[PDB]
This record gives sequence, structure tokens and C-alpha cells, in this order.
Amino acid sequence: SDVFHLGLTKNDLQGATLAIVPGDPDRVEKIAALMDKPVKLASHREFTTWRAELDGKPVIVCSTGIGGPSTSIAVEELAQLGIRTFLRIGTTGAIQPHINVGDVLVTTASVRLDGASLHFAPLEFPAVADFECTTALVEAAKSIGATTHVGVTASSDTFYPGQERYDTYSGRVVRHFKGSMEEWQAMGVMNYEMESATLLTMCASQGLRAGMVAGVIVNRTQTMKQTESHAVKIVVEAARRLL
Amino acid sequence: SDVFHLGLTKNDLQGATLAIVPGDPDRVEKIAALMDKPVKLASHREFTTWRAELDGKPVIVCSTGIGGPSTSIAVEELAQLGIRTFLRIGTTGAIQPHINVGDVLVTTASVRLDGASLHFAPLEFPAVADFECTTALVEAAKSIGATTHVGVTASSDTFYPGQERYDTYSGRVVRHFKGSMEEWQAMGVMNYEMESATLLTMCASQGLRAGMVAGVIVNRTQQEIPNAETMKQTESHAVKIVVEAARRLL
Amino acid sequence: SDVFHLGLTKNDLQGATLAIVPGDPDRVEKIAALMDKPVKLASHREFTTWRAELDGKPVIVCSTGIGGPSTSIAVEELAQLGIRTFLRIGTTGAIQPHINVGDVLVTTASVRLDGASLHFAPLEFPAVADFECTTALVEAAKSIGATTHVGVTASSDTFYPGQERYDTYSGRVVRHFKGSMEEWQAMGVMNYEMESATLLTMCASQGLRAGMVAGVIVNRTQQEIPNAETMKQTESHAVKIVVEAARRLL
Amino acid sequence: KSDVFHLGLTKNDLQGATLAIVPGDPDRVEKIAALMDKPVKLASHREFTTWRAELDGKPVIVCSTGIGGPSTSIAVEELAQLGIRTFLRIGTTGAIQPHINVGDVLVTTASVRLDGASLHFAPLEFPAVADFECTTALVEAAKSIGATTHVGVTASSDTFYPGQERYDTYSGRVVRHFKGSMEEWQAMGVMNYEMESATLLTMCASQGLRAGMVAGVIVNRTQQEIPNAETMKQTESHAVKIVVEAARRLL
Amino acid sequence: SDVFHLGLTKNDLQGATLAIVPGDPDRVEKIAALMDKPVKLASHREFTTWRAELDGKPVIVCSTGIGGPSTSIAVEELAQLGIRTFLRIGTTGAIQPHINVGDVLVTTASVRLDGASLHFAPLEFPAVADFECTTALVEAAKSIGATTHVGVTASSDTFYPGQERYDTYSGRVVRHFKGSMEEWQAMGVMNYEMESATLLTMCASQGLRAGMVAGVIVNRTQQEIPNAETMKQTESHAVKIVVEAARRLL
Amino acid sequence: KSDVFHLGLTKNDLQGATLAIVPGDPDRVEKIAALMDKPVKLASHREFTTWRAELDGKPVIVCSTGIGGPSTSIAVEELAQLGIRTFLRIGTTGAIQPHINVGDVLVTTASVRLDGASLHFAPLEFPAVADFECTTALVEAAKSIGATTHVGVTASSDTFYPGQERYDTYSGRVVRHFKGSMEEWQAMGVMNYEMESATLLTMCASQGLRAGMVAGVIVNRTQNAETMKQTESHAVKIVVEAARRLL
Ligand SMILES: O=c1[nH]c(=O)n(COCCO)cc1Cc1cccc(OCc2ccccc2)c1
Ligand SMILES: O=c1[nH]c(=O)n(COCCO)cc1Cc1cccc(OCc2ccccc2)c1
Ligand SMILES: O=c1[nH]c(=O)n(COCCO)cc1Cc1cccc(OCc2ccccc2)c1
Ligand SMILES: O=c1[nH]c(=O)n(COCCO)cc1Cc1cccc(OCc2ccccc2)c1
Ligand SMILES: O=c1[nH]c(=O)n(COCCO)cc1Cc1cccc(OCc2ccccc2)c1
Ligand SMILES: O=c1[nH]c(=O)n(COCCO)cc1Cc1cccc(OCc2ccccc2)c1
Ligand SMILES: [K+]
Ligand SMILES: [K+]
Ligand SMILES: [K+]
Repeated sequence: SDVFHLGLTKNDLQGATLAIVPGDPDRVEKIAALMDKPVKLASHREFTTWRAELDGKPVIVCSTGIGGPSTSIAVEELAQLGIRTFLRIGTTGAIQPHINVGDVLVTTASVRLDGASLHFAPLEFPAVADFECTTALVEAAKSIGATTHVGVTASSDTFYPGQERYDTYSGRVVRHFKGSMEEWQAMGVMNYEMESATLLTMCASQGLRAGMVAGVIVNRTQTMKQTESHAVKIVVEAARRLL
Repeated sequence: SDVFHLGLTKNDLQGATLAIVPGDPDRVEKIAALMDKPVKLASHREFTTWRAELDGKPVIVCSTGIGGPSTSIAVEELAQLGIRTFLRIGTTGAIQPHINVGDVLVTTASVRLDGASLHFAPLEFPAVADFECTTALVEAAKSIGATTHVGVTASSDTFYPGQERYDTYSGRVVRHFKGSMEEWQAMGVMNYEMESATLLTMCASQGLRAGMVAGVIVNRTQQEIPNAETMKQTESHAVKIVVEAARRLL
Repeated sequence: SDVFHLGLTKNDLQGATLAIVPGDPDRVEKIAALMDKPVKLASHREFTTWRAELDGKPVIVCSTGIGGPSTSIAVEELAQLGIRTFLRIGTTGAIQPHINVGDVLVTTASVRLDGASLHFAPLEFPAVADFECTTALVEAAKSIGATTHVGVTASSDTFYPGQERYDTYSGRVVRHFKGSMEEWQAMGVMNYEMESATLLTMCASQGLRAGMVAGVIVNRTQQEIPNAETMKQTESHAVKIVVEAARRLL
Repeated sequence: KSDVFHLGLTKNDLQGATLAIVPGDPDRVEKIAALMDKPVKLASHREFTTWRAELDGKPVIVCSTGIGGPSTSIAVEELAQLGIRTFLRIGTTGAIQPHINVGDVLVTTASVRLDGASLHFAPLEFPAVADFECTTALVEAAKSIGATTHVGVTASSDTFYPGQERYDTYSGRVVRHFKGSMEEWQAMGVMNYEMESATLLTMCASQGLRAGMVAGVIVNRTQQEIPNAETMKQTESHAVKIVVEAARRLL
Repeated sequence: SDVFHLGLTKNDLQGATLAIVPGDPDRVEKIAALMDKPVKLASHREFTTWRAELDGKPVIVCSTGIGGPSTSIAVEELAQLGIRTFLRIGTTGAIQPHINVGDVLVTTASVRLDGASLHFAPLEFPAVADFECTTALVEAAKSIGATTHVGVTASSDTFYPGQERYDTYSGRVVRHFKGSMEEWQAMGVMNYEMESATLLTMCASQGLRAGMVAGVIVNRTQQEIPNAETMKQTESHAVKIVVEAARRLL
Repeated sequence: KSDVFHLGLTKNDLQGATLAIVPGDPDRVEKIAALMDKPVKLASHREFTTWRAELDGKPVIVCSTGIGGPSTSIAVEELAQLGIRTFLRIGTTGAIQPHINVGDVLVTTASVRLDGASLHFAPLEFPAVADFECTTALVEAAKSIGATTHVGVTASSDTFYPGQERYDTYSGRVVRHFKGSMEEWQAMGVMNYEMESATLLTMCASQGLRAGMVAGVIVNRTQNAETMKQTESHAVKIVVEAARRLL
């Protein structure tokens, strides 16, 4: 291998500059199967890699795992191997009443409730998505005709307290995050996920292109396989426009 | 007046929902003159307002003055009068070697080196431009055929120390901003201006649409003093792009 | 012009070392008219400058506009032209029940709710006024016989959320500023304005003398809407004090 | 099928276990369970691989967290929901002190919080401190098998590269905040870099849960960058033995 | 003297490496009396130093005073003279209902509600006690048979607002510390004291060994005013442990 | 026996005194009290020694705070509970400006908050500013006895060594945050380093209490026991003269 964790050489990529980067290792095969000639390359820790062909061009699918820390490893090591465009497809919990289960969300920029983003840029730096990647994702969503919302995402280092979940062992949330969901809601924040702040910050501050799309599987103010499928079809179609 | 500072009533706007918001009061007449039926409304402090017509739709032009504080007054009071879409046209100093004087820059999001943005959202919230507004600006720039760069802008509460200028009375820069320009440069930040962080943060966190475009009148890696001939042309170029962008957002 | 924004040369100042700095461009002529041989020098953006004579000595009057950013430009460029003493005269909203409309307030130091001050000194540095300038202002207020209060001012980068105003488009205040007015009240903070933190910090950390005085045109515990007639009368009273204080500092 | 959102485990699966060994690597779970009696695989979902084993008749859980605090916080919280009250982390690490060699084992008393997830449980001023009984058991377990052990502070980073001041990267640069940071930690007596302890220790100590932290040194930063693969396998096996032995003392 | 404040030479220590460090200058005479051959070395400001002998090995007793600042002076200057191990014995207010008056608490690590710790390490660095020192203290407590609790301590720069006391002149607590006691309680924090954060941070970040033990004289969930004889009983109760722990560390 | 927790004082002990001179050094308390009429010891507990004196007919309290904000906050709070509204601090200091000599007196208008205790009373953005009347009285008192006086900003640190960028220490190092900090303060016109003013000034200004700060320069960092005694007496004579104007 040419990298520490991913178990990949530059030869394995076949000159690929684009990667679709899901959180779940189990999703990698499902995404690649929507493209031509998909093949498993490697699987180490939470990092599962497949290579596939899209319109004649090689494309990488690689899992980051949950959270910024492993995302930062995966994105970086993919960049070392020649990847320049990163497209994240994820799952999410919506926090706006008008967003339904099954809807797809494209993130323009993220609220940085993570730690890893700070290792690339100070907090004042915007966790903003690449304009071309966001454009391609919005266009791809319209192409397949999905209910789409474009806007800001809250990207949290935890699933529970950082997303103000009280149904926990302790049953409590630290002062900093007490009443935080309501605050994000009033600010027009669409949803909660766990990787976008790191991905978008580290790419935008390093000359790498990044896009973010997610399927709504739950609304916090208020099917799962169908939603994931819908979002997977959009992230592949967006990659088509960006090759 | 329905508002504290602008000297405008809701009737003055005539159903306007879009405003073009330059920093310079003197730019307001120049922007309005590019549109149909341009008329002066009010001038109070650094807030000069004109109304014009675009494709039969009333549009507002209102100066913010330099900086987030007066910007925040202008945007708040315009929102109270019915404005939902805000398009900023400004001047800027580029910090990337590949960006030339005369180029136009569209801001996707801003580095928050301001104070006023914090009065609307905590620092972790992105000073991000509205996607439709950014799209319209990029397309408008492509329509008139200008050299355009799209990316991140550093928005500073000062012209001098916050933009790491040493040619000053004290000749020094506070620790926090020492070596900061080099840091932004390495992070791919295009330019320095003084209003976008406040504008973009306050709009994105309040359900208002905002866009940001600027003409490059200086490149900080090449030359210090701006040219008093290209500055006129650059301002004209950017004004034509913002007006065309407004046309797409009506 | 020797400076980027003010449109002034060293000659225009005629050796002046003191500047009176209001926020309102229209207040500039009103201040200069109180002194001898008043003359207009320049008007660019929110910066309007007049020169006058006080006790046979040249004095500058120059508007800053609303907010620290434009204040920081004006002060820096005045310092480059030879100004070493800055006296701010402003308007303010009082937050203590014992301070009435028409009262004058002298600021010893400011709560830094701004961004621009951080570009000159870290937050831990006090936004403190110059002792000689404060003394002259207190004595000048006692000379004309005005109701004066001396103490701490909250200096905000916004007019609305940073001063906990809820009568807005959004109708909400960010967590950081929720309940903040009551907190300042309990801490003995007199009032809200928008420039003192920047002015005082940037001067005290650069060897420049600064003073701050303001006329109360609204009390936030009593009412919200200012009166038209008393506002002009209060401005007149404070302008008299600032000129009288400038007399003592020449 | 599952009493929790991510782990794919019911409380019935645990059989009354109150102690969990939490490695970062999913593939290490099978290795840890093989040291104990009657090992069975319970679930495999995402980065969370769970095995059940028996130690002195008492059931023990081994469950991977994955790299970093975010997934660690999910694993720990969901195991706590299923009845786990004691957590023991076994990991790999890069040492930053010249006197610590490759193959050495490190027990963490407390961690420098260079992570984000810990803040979601307690403000920065709260110490990322390990449980005293867990730390005691780990030190005693290390002395029991006779390993070269160092006890002290660990720097726990949300990144592998810039947060651990690695310059051999795509960008080749480190953000101002972390520039010269390794030297600063070195002077402060910080032993090593890893990626989970700050989250684990903070979230446990602020929620009445017992946590311990042990790691095998596979690289010294003042000596080299690329780890030796032979000594890595030996160090991993060495550290695994200590964490199982420490689990014995805490049951 | 070789130091600025303590008034001691390297000679006066006689090769001592361990120091017991109480806050109360009056406690120094009490701790030194428990060991063989006690003598007064110096009394300057809040620093009183006594030399004693334990198992034929010289041990130093030196008062820090209340708070981090003077603790930072005492520890640093003792370290210059040759002290490598520090054992703090203090008084404390418990905030957990299960901890009674008379109980002894051993601190593994401290919540950093102080300023001095930041002068040695950034906030993210843990205010953790030395493992050997903590072990010796726990074993010493079990040796004499006291009711002991081991865990986290909140170390505050104030006695009143930082420990959320409302029975004060102002009768108020700053926003940051409002509801803070309840938060620490839920996080399993045992108690409040005023020196451990500084001591533990400065030692752990400088290669020095530090331990922390305290006697509970008040319970915040029970009664606010300290008791009669049991208060004096608790001091002598806790003093014996810190000397027995010193025996294990020599 | 006691109305407070630490000082060991009752409201009756004060005799209606509203002003208190607060040195850091417990041994300085007797020195200050001896300059006024009828000096008498009240209490000596921990680091807090209290003496009562009389000035111009009106009673005055002198009480030591000890070094640093934490114990200072105890002293000031408990004195305020007993009826003190005006606090005048007299201290020693290390000057960091080349033009300030050993023996000079410094009056603090406001302080750089390099302490922790001030934050327990007001957030960092709040100015550690001295009371205008107290500062006026101190400046006038210094001019009255004819001392070389400088008025301006003071850096108030929670440590004597690293926070004042001293490298002659056990570790020989200074944490990143304070590395190059002295030079930064110097360029900002900060006069000196001491250890109590930020806490005192913040806690008083945010609680409706009047506070003043004066210090004698015993060392200049850009560049003695006998000079230390003469400087102490110079500043003490000023702080008592300032107390006369404020009663
Ligand atoms: O609220 C969320 N927050 C969030 O950060 N994500 C993103 O993925 C993080 C790891 O699941 C996703 C969601 C939506 C959600 C809500 C409840 C349980 C979830 O988890 C897995 C699961 C799927 C189907 C049935 C039960 C549990 C996910
Ligand atoms: O570097 C900059 N930073 C910046 O924040 N802006 C935005 O406008 C702020 C008010 O000028 C604009 C610039 C470009 C620039 C560079 C040097 C002097 C400048 O000042 C005024 C001016 C305009 C045209 C010709 C001479 C002077 C402006
Ligand atoms: O509360 C205040 N806060 C404050 O920062 N200032 C300083 O001037 C800022 C620019 O107006 C002034 C005030 C007092 C005040 C209160 C309500 C409306 C205000 O606005 C302009 C106005 C003046 C007179 C009559 C109608 C509107 C001013
Ligand atoms: O410096 C470190 N920092 C750190 O946070 N860890 C903890 O595990 C993170 C995942 O490897 C581990 C190390 C040690 C290290 C150094 C270089 C490459 C590494 O990665 C994978 C690998 C293991 C063995 C042989 C070659 C590569 C690990
Ligand atoms: O809650 C506390 N917080 C704390 O930081 N300490 C540590 O000592 C600080 C100086 O007393 C000690 C305590 C316990 C306490 C509670 C009320 C009054 C206290 O003070 C001195 C006193 C001793 C005997 C009789 C009355 C008061 C001490
Ligand atoms: O630099 C200083 N910083 C400072 O915070 N202070 C205020 O007193 C705090 C405790 O002494 C005082 C000074 C001046 C100084 C310089 C060197 C040694 C010092 O220490 C005590 C001493 C007294 C008499 C003879 C020699 C040293 C004091
Ligand atoms: K302005
Ligand atoms: K992970
Ligand atoms: K003290």
C-alpha cells in the first residue's frame, strides 16, 4: 500500500480523481453496483474501498466511517492517491417541520459542531461546499425528480448530546448543547449529521472540491431503504456531471 | 419613516423584495441608473436609498457604509420594510497571485473576522451565501464575459491590522492577526473585504437570501496603491453583473 | 490625498493634533460652527471633515460613521495625518433607571461587544479612556452645568440583537445576548452605543489619547421611541461639552 | 434483533455483562475474545463489531469503537444502555518522548482534549481523567506480565495527521493552532498520541461510568514515522494480554 | 536567600525532595509537629516554611495560601530549591449528598475554574494528579481507616460566585457560573476547593509529582455554616493521612 | 464572634468605616495604619491581617489581601459585607517600559485581565477599570507629595513567573499563550506587571463599589532592599493622602 490505512496504491485507482464517500462500509458495494464494472479493492478497519466505471471513467467509492476523525484519515489518504473531488452521501435526521422522511438534502455549508475541522482551519473559516459540486448535486436531484431542500446542516461530533437527544443513559445534555436544537431550527438549519463539517472544512481549506448530500430517514419534530436508494442514485448522477 | 435610520416607509418600496446593497453611498445612484425609472428616496447618515425598476418590478438600492455594524442596521431595517433578497456589490483586495486587478469575485462563504455576525449566530455557524443568489451572480458574470473566481472571502472588521497592513501609524499588527494573510492564502481564500461575513451570517440565519460579488481593485501580492482608472472600470463591471444577477432573482 | 479614505493631506490639518469624532456626518458642521474660522475640507463616503480654530489653535472635526470598522479607518488615517487626541461625541440609549433623557454620560471604559477592538488588542485588554480626556470631559460637563453620569458603557457591533432589541424582523436574539441587558444593568453599565470599544481600545494600545461623551436620547427601562425636539437639544448640550473639553486638552 | 440504534445488540445478548473492552480496530475484537473462555460473535455493523466472552465465569463484552470520538461516543453510550458500567480501551499509539521505546505499553491517567466529542459531555475545563480503579488494575496487570510500562498523560487528537503535527501530507502544512504543538506537549511530559481516549474518559467520568486506557507503542515520533509490522503485531498481542488481565481485576 | 518570596536557601532544605503544601499558614506548625525534629525556617507574607524529618529523611512543610497565584509562587520556588514531590492537604465543601462532614477526599483530577493553570498549560490539558501520589494517599487513608471518596474536584478562583454562593453583598452570580454547581453535581464532581487545579496542572506539565487530599468540613446539600468541634477534628484527621502518604513516597 | 467567614470581623469592629486600604503584603498593614491616628490591631487570620485607624476624625480600615485574585476576592467581598464601599490598593510592581524608573509611582486606570477571578464577576469583555474619583484622588495625592508618577494600563497576572514572561525558572519555559507577551504589552503602552488589580477592579466596578490602584516600582524589566523600603513608604504616603480626599 502507498498509504497508512486505506490499503491502496495509486495503480488501484486507475487515474481516478473523484471519490464518492459514504459513512457506512456496507453502503460501498450498493453505490458501486449502480455503476459499470464495480470491483472490491480493499477493506481495512472502517475503510472499505470499491472501484467502478462511470461513463468510461474510473470512480472510487470509499467509506469514511462515522465522524470527522476517520473521515479526515480517509479523505487525506485518498488525496495522496490522486483524488481531488469528494462527494459525500449520508443519512440524516431533519429538524425542520416542512422536511419529510424520504426527502433529499444538499448542504451548502455546515455548522461546525465537530473537533476535526479545527485541525484544518480556525472556527471562523466556513465549512462551505464546493460550488460546482453543490450545483451538480442539485441538478442531479432535479434530474431524478426528488423532493430536495438546499441549505445549512448541523454537523455534530456526537449522535446523542450534540443532537440534543435526552433518551440516553444519563438523560442529560451539557449546558452548551441545552436548547441548541431549537436555536438551529430558528436559524433555518435543516438537519443533523456527523461528517460534513470536517469534510467540507478540510477540502475547502486545501484546494479540494467537496459536495454533501443526505437522505432524510427521520424528522425530529415528528422507507429507510428506499430513501438511501434515492440518495445513492443522486450522488452517482452528480459524479457524472463532475467527471 | 417606518424605521429608525433609513427614513423609509413600506409604501416607499412599492412592493420591493430585492435590494442591492453597496458600501459606498455614492455608488447607489450609479447602480440605480443602470435600471429603469430610477428615483432617489432618502439619504440619512451613511444610508442612501434609491428605488428603480427591473423587468417591471420595483428594486431597492441602499448603501450600508463600511463594516458589519451599519450593514446590520441597513439589512434589518430593509427586512422590516419587506426586503427578502440582498445582493452586495463591493470593492476588494485580492490575496491570491492568480487573481488580477479587474477580475470579479463571487463569494460562496466568508471567514468571519467580524463582530456583528456573532450577534446573529455563534462562530461555528457558516457565513454562507444563498445558493440561488450565488448561481445568479456566477451566471450573470458569465453572461457579460468577465474573468470570474468563485470561493471563500476573508471579511474583516478593520481595513488595516485585520488585513495585515503594516504601513500604519503604529506599524504593528496584534498577535492574533500576525501571519494571518499567509494562512488565509494557503487556505485558498481569495480576498479581503469588510461586510460579507455580517451580511451572509445575518441573512442565512434569518431566512433571508444573500449574495456577494466584488471587483478586484488591488492585488496584495503585486501592488499596494489602486489605479485611478481601472477602479472606475472595475466598479462599472461589477455593477453590471449585480444588476443582471438581480434580473434572474426577481 | 495622503490617506486612503479621508481625502486629506497633512497641509489641510494645519498642524492640528486634536480631533473631535462624531458618528453622524451631518453633525460635523454643527460642531465646527461652535468654534472659530470653520472650513470644510473633504467629504468621502461616511467621512466628512471640517477644520476649525479653538483658542487660536487648529482643531479637526471628522465623522466616523456607525460602528468600529469605519471608526477604525477614520482614526488610523487621522493618526497618520498627525492627530494624537480623539474626542468622541455620540448619542446613546441608557439602561439604568436613574439616568434620564437629556443627561450626558462620560465613559471611563467600555464593555467590548465589538469585533474591531480585537484587531488592536486581545479581549483581556481594557477598552479604557485616557485619564486627561475623561477629566476634561467631566470638568467641561460641570462647567456648563449638565446632569452627568460617569462610568462603564456597553459598546455593541449591532443596534438591535446586541442591545437586546426584540422588535425586529426575526423577533429573536441569539443565545449569547439573551438576558444580556439585565446582566449589564446589574453590573452598573450605564448605556449602549456602537463605537467606544473600538475607539478606546485602538487608542489606548497605540499611545493615542481618547475620550468619550454621549447624550441620552432614550431610556430603555422607560420607553423605546425618542422625542424629536429633545434629541436636537441633547445633541446641542453634548456638543457644547465636547468642544469645552477640547479647550482644556489643547 | 436490536435494543440500540447502531450496535445491533439486545440486552439479552450481553447475558448480564457489566464490563466492556473497547478496541478501535474491528479486527482486534476477535483477537481479544480469543484470550477468554467460550468466544462467540454477536454482531457486525458499520465499524461496530461485538464479541461475547467469559472471564472467570463472568461474561465480558468486546466491542470496537472505530477511529475517533464520534463513533466511540455512540459505542460507549449504547453499551451503557445495555448495562455496561466499566469500559477498558486498548489501542495503538505513537510515542513522542525519547525514553519510550517501540513495544512499550502506556497507561493513561488523563488526556489532553484535542477532540470535539468530549465537549458534548463536559466543558473543556473538565479533566479527561481515567477511573482510579481501572488505572490501578491496568498498571498492576502490566506489572503482572512484566512489560515496560509508562504511566502519564496522553494527547488525544481528532486527526491522525495535522493534530499530531504530521507534515508528510497532501497539503504539507499544519494549521497555526497545531504548529509547534508536538514540541509543546513533549515539554509538558505528554507521552503519546492517540485518537479516542479524550472522548472515552470525559464521557465516562462525567456520567458515573468507569474507564481505563492502555496502548501499545508501535512508533516513536523522535525515532521514525513508519511502524515495523512485526513488532506492531507483537505489541498488539502484548497489550491485549494486559487489558484482559486488567478486566480480571475489575470484575 | 536563593528565592524571591520564600526566604529559603538550598541549604535550609538539607536535600529535601518532598513538600507538604497546606493553604493555611497556621497548619504548617501542626503538620511539622507530627514528624521528628521540627524547626521554623522562614515566615514571609503568606508563606511559612518548616523543616521536619520522616524516617531519617528531611521533609519540608510550606504554606501556599488561598488560590492559584500564591500556590504558583510557592511550588515554583520550592522546585528551584530542590523539591520534586508536592502533597496538598486542604479543607473543602462537598457537593454530593452521599459525602458527609468528616470524610476525606482524594483528587484524581480537577475541573479548572482557575486562571493560574492556564499560565502553565492550555485548558485542554488535564489537571491530573500523579498516579503514585494518589495511590499513596488512598492507601494512607485506608491505613488509618477513614471514610474516603476518590474522584474529580472543582477548583475555583473564588470562594463565593465560582462556588455558586448567593449569600453575598451583590447576591448574584455571573451568567457563566449560574447553575454551575448543579452541572458539576450531575457530572459526579465531589467538592469545591481553591488550589488543586493550579497545583496539579503546573506539576503534571513540568515533570513534578503532585497529590491532593482534603477534609470535608461543610456540605452544600446539607448545611452552609461549618460545625463546632468536628471541623477541628477533620483537620487533624486529614493531616495524619498526608504524612502517612509522604512515608510511602519517600 | 464573627459576621464573616475568613476575616474574623464583626460590623461593630469597623465603627462605620466605609473606606479600606488593601495591600497585598500582611506586614504592610501595620506600616499604613501607623501613618494615621489611633492604630489598633483587629484580626490576623490566614493571610488576612486587619488594622483600624482614624483619618481626619473618620475611621479607616487597613486589610491585607495576600497575593493574587482568589484571596483578594475573599477580602473585598467580606469587607463589603461589613460595610466597606471604597477600596484603595497599594502594591509593589515590576515596570516594563524603559522610561519608568525604580522608585516611580504608578496609578492604574484599568488592567489587562490575565487573571481567573475577574471572570467570576464579569465576562472578559467587561473592562477592569478603576473608579474615576479614586483614580483622581490618587493622581492628586501623588502630585501633592511630589512623586514621579505615570498613569495608564497595568497587566495583572495570576502568576509571578510565566504570566510575566520570566524564564529564570525550574522549567525555564513559558507556555505558548504567554510567549512574547511582554513585548506585546510593551508595544501597547502597558506600564507594569502586578497580581491583584484585575480582580479588584473588575469585582468592584461590576458591583457598585469604588476602587483605586497605586503601586511603587521596585524593578524595571528592561534593565534592591534599601530602595524597596523607600519606594514602599513613598506609595504608602500617597495611598493615605488619597484616602483623605475620598472620605
Ligand atoms: O438523527 C440522525 N442524526 C445523524 O447524525 N445521522 C447520521 O448518521 C449518524 C450515524 O447513524 C442520522 C440520523 C437519523 C437516525 C434517527 C434514529 C436512529 C438512526 O440510526 C440507525 C437506525 C436505522 C434504522 C432503524 C433503527 C436505527 C438514525
Ligand atoms: O484591500 C482592500 N480591502 C478592503 O477591505 N476593501 C473594501 O473596501 C473597504 C473600504 O475601502 C477594498 C480593498 C482594496 C483597496 C486597497 C488600497 C486602498 C483602498 O482604498 C480606497 C481607495 C479606492 C480607490 C482608489 C484609491 C483609494 C482599497
Ligand atoms: O439605543 C441606542 N443605541 C445606540 O447604539 N445608539 C447610538 O447610535 C447608533 C446609531 O443610531 C443610540 C441609541 C438611542 C436610540 C433609541 C431608539 C432609536 C434610535 O435611532 C435613530 C433615531 C433618533 C431620533 C428619533 C428617531 C430615530 C436611537
Ligand atoms: O501515531 C499514531 N497516532 C495515533 O493516533 N494512533 C492510533 O491509531 C490510529 C489509527 O492508526 C497510532 C499511531 C502510530 C502509527 C504511526 C504511523 C502509521 C500508523 O498507521 C497504520 C499502520 C500500522 C502498522 C504498520 C503500518 C501502518 C500508526
Ligand atoms: O466550601 C468550601 N470551598 C473552598 O474552596 N474551601 C477551601 O478553603 C478556602 C478558604 O476558606 C473550603 C470550603 C468549606 C467552607 C464553608 C464555609 C466557610 C468556610 O470558611 C472558614 C471558616 C472556618 C471555620 C468556621 C467558619 C468559617 C469554609
Ligand atoms: O515584577 C514584579 N511583578 C509583580 O507581580 N509584583 C507584585 O508583587 C507580587 C508578589 O511579590 C512585583 C514585581 C517586582 C519584583 C521583581 C523581582 C523580585 C520580586 O520579589 C520579592 C522581593 C522582595 C525583596 C527583595 C527581593 C525580592 C519583585
Ligand atoms: K459605517
Ligand atoms: K469512526
Ligand atoms: K494568597
